[PDB]
Amino acid sequence: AFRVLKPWWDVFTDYLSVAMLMIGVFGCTLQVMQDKIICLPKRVEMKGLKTDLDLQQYSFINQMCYERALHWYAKYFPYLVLIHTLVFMLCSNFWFKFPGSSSKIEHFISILGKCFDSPWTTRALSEGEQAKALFEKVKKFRLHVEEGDILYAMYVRQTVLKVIKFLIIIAYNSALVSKVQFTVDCNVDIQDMTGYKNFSCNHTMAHLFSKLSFCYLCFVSIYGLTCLYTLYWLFYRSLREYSFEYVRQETGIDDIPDVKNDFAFMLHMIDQYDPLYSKRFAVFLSEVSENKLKQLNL
Amino acid sequence: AFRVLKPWWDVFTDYLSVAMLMIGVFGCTLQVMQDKIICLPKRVEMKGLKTDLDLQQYSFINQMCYERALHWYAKYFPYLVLIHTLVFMLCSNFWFKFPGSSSKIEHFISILGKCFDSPWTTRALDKKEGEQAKALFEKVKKFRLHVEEGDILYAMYVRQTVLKVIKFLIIIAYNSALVSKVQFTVDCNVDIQDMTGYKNFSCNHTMAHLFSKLSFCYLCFVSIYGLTCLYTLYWLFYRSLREYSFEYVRQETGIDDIPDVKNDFAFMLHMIDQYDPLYSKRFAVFLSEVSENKLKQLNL
Amino acid sequence: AFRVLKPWWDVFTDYLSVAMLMIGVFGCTLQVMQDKIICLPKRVEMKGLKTDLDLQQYSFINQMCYERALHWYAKYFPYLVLIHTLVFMLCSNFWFKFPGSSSKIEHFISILGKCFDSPWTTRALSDKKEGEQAKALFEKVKKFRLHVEEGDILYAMYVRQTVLKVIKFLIIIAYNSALVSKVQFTVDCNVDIQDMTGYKNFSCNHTMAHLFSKLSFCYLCFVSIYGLTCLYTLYWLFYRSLREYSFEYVRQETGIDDIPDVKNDFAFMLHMIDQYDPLYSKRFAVFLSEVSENKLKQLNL
Amino acid sequence: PAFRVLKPWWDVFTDYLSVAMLMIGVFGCTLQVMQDKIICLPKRVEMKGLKTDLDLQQYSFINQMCYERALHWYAKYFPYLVLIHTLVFMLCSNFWFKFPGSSSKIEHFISILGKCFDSPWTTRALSEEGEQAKALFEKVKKFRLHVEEGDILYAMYVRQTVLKVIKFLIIIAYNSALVSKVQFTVDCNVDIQDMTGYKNFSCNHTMAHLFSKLSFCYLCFVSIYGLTCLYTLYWLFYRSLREYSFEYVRQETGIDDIPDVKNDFAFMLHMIDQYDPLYSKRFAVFLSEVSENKLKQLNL
Amino acid sequence: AFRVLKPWWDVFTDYLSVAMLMIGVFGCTLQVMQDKIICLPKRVEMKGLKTDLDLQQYSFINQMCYERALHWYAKYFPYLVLIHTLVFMLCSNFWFKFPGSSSKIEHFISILGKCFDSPWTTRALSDKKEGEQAKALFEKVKKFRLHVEEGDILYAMYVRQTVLKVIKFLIIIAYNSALVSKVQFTVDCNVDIQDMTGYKNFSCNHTMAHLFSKLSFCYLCFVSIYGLTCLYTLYWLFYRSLREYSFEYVRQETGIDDIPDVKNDFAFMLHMIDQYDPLYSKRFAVFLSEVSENKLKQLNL
Amino acid sequence: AFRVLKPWWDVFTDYLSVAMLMIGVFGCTLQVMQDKIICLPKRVEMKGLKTDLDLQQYSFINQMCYERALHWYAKYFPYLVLIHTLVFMLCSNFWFKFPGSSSKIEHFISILGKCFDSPWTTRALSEDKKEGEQAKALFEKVKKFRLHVEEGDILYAMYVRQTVLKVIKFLIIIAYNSALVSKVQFTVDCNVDIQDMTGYKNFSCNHTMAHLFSKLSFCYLCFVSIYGLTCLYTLYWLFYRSLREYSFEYVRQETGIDDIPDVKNDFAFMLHMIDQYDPLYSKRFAVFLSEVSENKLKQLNL
Repeated sequence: AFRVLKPWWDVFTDYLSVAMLMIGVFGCTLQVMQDKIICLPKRVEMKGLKTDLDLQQYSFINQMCYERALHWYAKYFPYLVLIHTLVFMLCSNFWFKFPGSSSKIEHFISILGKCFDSPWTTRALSEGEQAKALFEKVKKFRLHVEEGDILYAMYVRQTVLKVIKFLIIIAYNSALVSKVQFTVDCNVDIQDMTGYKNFSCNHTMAHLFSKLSFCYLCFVSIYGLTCLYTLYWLFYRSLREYSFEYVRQETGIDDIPDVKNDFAFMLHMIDQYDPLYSKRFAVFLSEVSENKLKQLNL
Repeated sequence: AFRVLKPWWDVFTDYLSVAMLMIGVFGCTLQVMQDKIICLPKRVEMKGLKTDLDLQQYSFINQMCYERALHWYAKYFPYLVLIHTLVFMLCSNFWFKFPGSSSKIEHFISILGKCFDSPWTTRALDKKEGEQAKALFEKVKKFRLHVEEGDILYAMYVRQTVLKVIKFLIIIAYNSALVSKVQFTVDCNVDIQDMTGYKNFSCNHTMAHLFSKLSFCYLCFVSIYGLTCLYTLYWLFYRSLREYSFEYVRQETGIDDIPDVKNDFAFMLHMIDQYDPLYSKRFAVFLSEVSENKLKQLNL
Repeated sequence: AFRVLKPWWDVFTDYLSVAMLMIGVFGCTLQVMQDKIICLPKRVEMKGLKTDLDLQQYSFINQMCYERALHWYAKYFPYLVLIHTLVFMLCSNFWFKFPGSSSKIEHFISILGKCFDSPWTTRALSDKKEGEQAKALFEKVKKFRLHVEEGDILYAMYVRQTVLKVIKFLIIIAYNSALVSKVQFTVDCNVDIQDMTGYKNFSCNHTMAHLFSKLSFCYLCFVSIYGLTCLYTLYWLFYRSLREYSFEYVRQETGIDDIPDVKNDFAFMLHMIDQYDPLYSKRFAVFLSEVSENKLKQLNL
Repeated sequence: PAFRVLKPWWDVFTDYLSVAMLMIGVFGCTLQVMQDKIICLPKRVEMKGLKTDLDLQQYSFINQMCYERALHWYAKYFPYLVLIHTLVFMLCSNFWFKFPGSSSKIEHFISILGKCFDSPWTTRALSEEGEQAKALFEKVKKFRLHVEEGDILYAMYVRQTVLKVIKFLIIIAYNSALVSKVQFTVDCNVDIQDMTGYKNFSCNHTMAHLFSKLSFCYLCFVSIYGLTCLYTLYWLFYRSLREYSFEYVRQETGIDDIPDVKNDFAFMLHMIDQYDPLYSKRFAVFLSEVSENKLKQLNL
Repeated sequence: AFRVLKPWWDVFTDYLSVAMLMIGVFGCTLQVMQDKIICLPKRVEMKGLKTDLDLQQYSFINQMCYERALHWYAKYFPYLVLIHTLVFMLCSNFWFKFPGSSSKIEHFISILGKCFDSPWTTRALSDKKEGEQAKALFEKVKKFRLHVEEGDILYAMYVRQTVLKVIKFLIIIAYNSALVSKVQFTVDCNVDIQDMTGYKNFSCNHTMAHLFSKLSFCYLCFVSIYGLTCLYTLYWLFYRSLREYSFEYVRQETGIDDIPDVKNDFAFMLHMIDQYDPLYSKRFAVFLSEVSENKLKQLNL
Repeated sequence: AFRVLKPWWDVFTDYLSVAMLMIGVFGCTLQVMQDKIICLPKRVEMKGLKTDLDLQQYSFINQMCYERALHWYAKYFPYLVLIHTLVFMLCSNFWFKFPGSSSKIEHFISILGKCFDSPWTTRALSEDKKEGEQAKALFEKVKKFRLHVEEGDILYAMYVRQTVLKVIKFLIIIAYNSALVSKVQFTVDCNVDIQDMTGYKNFSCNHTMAHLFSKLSFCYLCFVSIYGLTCLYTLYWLFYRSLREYSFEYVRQETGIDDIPDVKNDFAFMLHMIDQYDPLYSKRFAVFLSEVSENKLKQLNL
């Protein structure tokens, strides 16, 4: 369960996150494969040129120039992708779970389920003890939940954190992508034990990392666009008070009150999945149905 | 139960997509498990030639000519086929998982599945059956009232099919365009003279002859896929889908008072009647108030 | 499940297909695992010859001759087997997953399964629910017979698929027997790479020659058996009017001499289900007599 | 499953032997392509070493040539024959479950026996309803009309063991005949002189002394299998299978009115009594008219 | 189910056999990885010595001396251990399978269990449902007393299997003591390959010569312990007269001097079972006297 | 099931045994993976020395010195660790699976579990026919068990035997492990007589995985040391409380029923073991041991 509070901008984000994870794991796999750098000593019929270097001196040169000339971005790109995917997924999961605010969600889901299976909605639009108990417990839930600010402000905090993390990711990926290069000009001072001073190196997974970087940049661009749209949606209509106006006109009940804060936010969240549970809640919220039920009882 | 709303074209295209995925992954896995390019210098009884090159200079030349001589298509073909296969998969399944387009579909399928085991159909042409049938009538009436004005369950289908058609066209375009560039032996002209001593090289691409065959197979499969998509698009345009005609049904049933439904209900009725051209008649039975009149007359 | 509507051949050939697939993949296990063609230059007590070649020139020569000398059949043998096995598996399954050709299958299977367990079957030859149960199954039989007794849509596809399978069997035998003799162990390689290696003519050995030849012979045997089974089926479909069925012997045995003789698609499916168990036909024909309707209405009232 | 009751001791013994043969064959195949098969050196028809002056690929060429030009076909393709024959034994031992003729009758028989296996009427009548007992009876009477008409479910079990026995005989024949050709040191005389420089070679087959012991173990296993097959063939012949005699039941029961059946049902009774000797006694009680008449009289 | 019938030595020998299997498989899995032989030619400031041999002549020498210089015991140590361990496993739990050997044990276990908790035993030692239960107990007691008296089918097999285990012990310890000194580190390989390598005498080192040695000792030790247990079993099967049972102490303790002596298979089974628990014997003996039947008949009325 | 009958000192050792097993397998795998001894010849601007040895000469030298230069501890430490851990596990899991002394265990567990939660227990300690009948049956089961168990001494000798065996094993382990721990060193000197085969007589060798073993060795000792202490404590517990006899003193005073007897022998030892887990199961059992309870149930039957 728990999928009812999932607007269209919450499964798309999960798909984007899993795609980013796939990109990162592919990058790490390619990192572990291949021989990485390859360096040769620069000198500054067509017979070959004899460098006269042992088999271990090549390994020494390659290892020294792999951590002396390559830019720090070209060596730790998949790791950064993995870290950012991890933090995005954790931020997505942290809001809902919050070990200490989940019960308010499970009990609310149970309330929605019970109000969904009630067949009295049809009669109201135009076993009594069970309904009375349901009304009493719904009143208890209202009085218990309608007070605090714990389901709106922290959602905004999550979204703002996501947007700022995005802005930073775009910021430093845009600049540090022209430094992923194929051929580099390693220049070290190992002259008394190798014999050569200037070496030219050829990083292998350069173009592939450039393509992966472009793909990752586009995927984030879409993710940040989604999060920015959500934040703007939360900050141009002020979804803190819910006005039950159309329900009153299209239902006939004239005693429909308006709820405020967290319950209003949860109603706002629900309507994206199906704009019909508010119908059941409005029908169940009237005090005249219980009056008629007890009048019939007597 | 979603397979009912899946005509033959949308199982044939699904099998085509699966085959595309398998060929693409085969190519991708074969690419790595191979020695790739191999280059040698050019000298522009028999006795061998002494090049006097080290063991690392060979690797240097190989991995330099790999990215300085080979065409971009010959290197990233499995990746392209994987990407396009993934788009094709998440281009036809998107019309189901979009929020706001799922509740109507599940309600429709529930009503259709339920409106099959009703004795009234047999009797048309005991307390439980009457109340259950009345509940079915009320549910159908309210659902019809629901899906009558907001007609977003059909434009998405045409849009996605058009997207598939245009993607197919471009796929064919630049696969036929750049399929003759996958050659076996190539010439590499890189300027590394003070490092290795040779300026001109001749290279062989190990997987050049296999990639051509896989490209041809992919071209054939995508051509068949595009032909199916064009047929579906044509079927979606040769007569209005936002209306239905219970012409012969009313004539052969003698209940000629049922109105002709339109918009989303009509379109899904067109889609479903292809799978089984009988269910529509069942719906007719549970769209006439005359059945309710018979029920009330029998009760009263 | 969907196993009753399958004669012996349709459960025999199936095994062959999977067997074929195994051979296919088996080849693919080695075609990329074992070391491929090995080539040496040719110069046309005992002391060896110094060719004076590096270790990369050897790889160059090997993978150039591998594609400039070997026949196109010796390299792609497993892939053709895999493709043909897959397409046979597809053709044999173009029977249950084609909208417009599966509704009748499921209807008939469900009706047969529910009718075989009906008590009226054993009561005919010597309650409350059974009344309307038998009634409803009777209208279901009536509507089914009025439904699937006009067009042979589902009998015109079995013939099509079997004919295509026979044609493909012929093609496979033809071209596979044509080129089975070109898989050779030792070959000659005449490529003009002298400015880069110094040697013009090479002699090569293809590592997987005998193994491919033996696998090819096994594949030919399997395909021949497959084609013989398909030929038997084709002969089975044309030696009488398969589109008509007569309820004569059942009437003689039982005594209810009023069940009509069906034709077309339902007759075809009844023949198929008869090729598996000669008991279903009678158990269903007993629900086709007007006298049975009279007995049912007398019992109910 | 529900078909596990048709397994005498020898059938399960043969299954265990066959899985053991498969294990040996897969072990042999695993060792086949994991080592270097052959090692060949040229022959030259103070102590110092002698230099061949051969490259590192001419050794591979020589090894690969002499491996398929000097080794007997038995030493190379040994494990595959073991796998083929184990697979064929597995197939032959089960070619009477999948045939439609035998598949239907076995299922019907097991269903009838299972239905009779949970009938409290038998326990009540022996130790100390209606339609279920009555209906089960009518099935039995017609059951011994469909089954006792020909040799279908019994002819297979006698026509397959003969094939198994003959296949065992031929296996022993050409496996003992060609076990002395697995040599360790062999000679190779190939005419490759203008390419390598040496004409005569001496070769060692690394996996020679192990294939001999594997062959001996395989011969022992197949010999035990063949002894089992001969035992079951003799058991199928020393006394008639087409007839079953209800002899001891008459003395141990006293209800001397049960007739004796023949043919496929007789063979099935033979096998089931070879199984746990408790199904026959339970099933025989549904053949006496006395119990049915008593039940009818009591009910009416 | 049948574990209650297993005395201590059965589980002890089972654990020992499992340990033998463990060490054998450990030896085999160490051999598969690192087992090899290193051979060098012999020449019967400081500088190194040049042998002037390629990388293939070393492999030739190694794999020739590996089978012309190593004793067959060192080559295959763990395979024999595995074979013998499997033989011991099959020898154990052998008499449980060849005969029926399922009813004769399970029924006895069930009767002993339901005789253990019979309230009549407690009533005597200090409705109709109890009467019929006791009658059933007595009648099946007599039924098995008469039925099983046919020979020795659950007794001779035990002696046969113990004897076979003892003989396996004797032979195994014999030839493992005989050959344990044939495993060495350094060996001399005198093979005649002179025109192909140039060297006639070689000295070779075996990798796991000091390992297979130590393991062997451990293995031997385990076997030794095994044998002792088996010997004890033979002492138990040879000293006590298991073919007859004598109900002596019950007569003096209870005073009801009418219980007859049981013999043969039931005597042996009681001798075996009383080891697990010396209380089931008296519970079984209670239901063997005619006075108990007389009391049962009197109470039934 | 087998949880209540396990004091804390029998679960601390359970954790320690698995810790030792994992350390041993870690050592074994790190041994099988990495390279063994590496040896070089000795010569008993700078320029390198050319030994002039082939690639198989070096393998021969390494393989011979690995066995002619290394002390047997540095060679086979981890298998000793594994053997001793397995022996400890066998010792600790002995009396649960020894025929002739295991049936009593589940009999006692079942009886105690049955009488732990019964309405009659609550009713009797406060001051239907089915409940009375089941209580009566449980009374007979307890009465027969008392005579079934309260006569032998087999479940007490085995416990002390296994504990003393574990203690002596711990002593031996610490003894020789401490003795042979300074012989696991890094650089060793190899002196083999091969002059006609390789050309060099004296070699110097380095054992690759030496220091690591030493580290592991110390860890092992610590665990064993702790293990020993635990065993010692248990060995002290058995020999100072007089575990043979059990007194129902506290139960009588806090319940008032002055007819519960003092049990001895095997049953007393089992009660001593169980009350070390939670000291109220004894009360629930003692409820089902009073003739007063039998008389009360007999009266309530009427």
